[PDB]
Amino acid sequence: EKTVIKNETGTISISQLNKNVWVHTELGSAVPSNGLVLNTSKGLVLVDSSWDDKLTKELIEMVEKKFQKRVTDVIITHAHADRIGGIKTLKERGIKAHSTALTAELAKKNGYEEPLGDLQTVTNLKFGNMKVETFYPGKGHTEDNIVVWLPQYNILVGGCLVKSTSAKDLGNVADAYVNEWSTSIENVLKRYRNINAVVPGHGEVGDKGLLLHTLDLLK
Ligand SMILES: O=C(O)/C(S)=C/c1ccccc1Cc1ccc2ccccc2c1
Ligand SMILES: [Zn+2]
Ligand SMILES: [Zn+2]
Repeated sequence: EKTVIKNETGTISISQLNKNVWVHTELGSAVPSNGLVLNTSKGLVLVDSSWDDKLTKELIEMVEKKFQKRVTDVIITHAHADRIGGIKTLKERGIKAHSTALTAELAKKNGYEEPLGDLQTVTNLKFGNMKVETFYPGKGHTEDNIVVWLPQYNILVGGCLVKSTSAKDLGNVADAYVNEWSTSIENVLKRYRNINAVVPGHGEVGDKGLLLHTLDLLK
């Protein structure tokens, strides 16, 4: 069974996918959400922060103590609170907050501090030996949502573009593009034809079937 480590009260939990990849899950307002923790030889890298600065601080502190290294970088996958709500903490700690330009533009528009706006449609990053690819597949859950791919593990972080099995509808679609969303999913499936695991933005880890589930929800 996968190792699962929790904070006091269960508001933050980390679950191990492999030697260097963990999923981090927090309970916001109850609404759980997921991101990743990458344990690299040059520091810890997160995919996404959390709902607010209190949770982001506690996540950072938990992983820095456990893995005995600093969080250096975070990839922000869209400009909603579940993903970006800890940006003030990141900036004041000197943690690099990577994003697309559009995500940064939307964060500013909505009153958050701005991530770097450095990610392109395809960006390849390397942290120690850990390779990370970011990909903008098109509009879907939001205008700006990106996915993150770990090519050494064929793990896809779908983020909120990808719904878990337990999601029975599309959720909050105020900022969504429900026509383009199917094409954007298809763009992910075309880019990454052999996928080991898919981490949705909310709910249980699954596999490619979560992408097919999302397509069905969009009918
Ligand atoms: O669906 C999403 O991924 C997002 S980030 C939606 C969203 C849309 C706009 C503003 C805030 C949110 C967060 C949210 C709000 C209510 C939720 C209920 C159930 C499950 C997840 C939920 C997430
Ligand atoms: Zn969202
Ligand atoms: Zn979300």
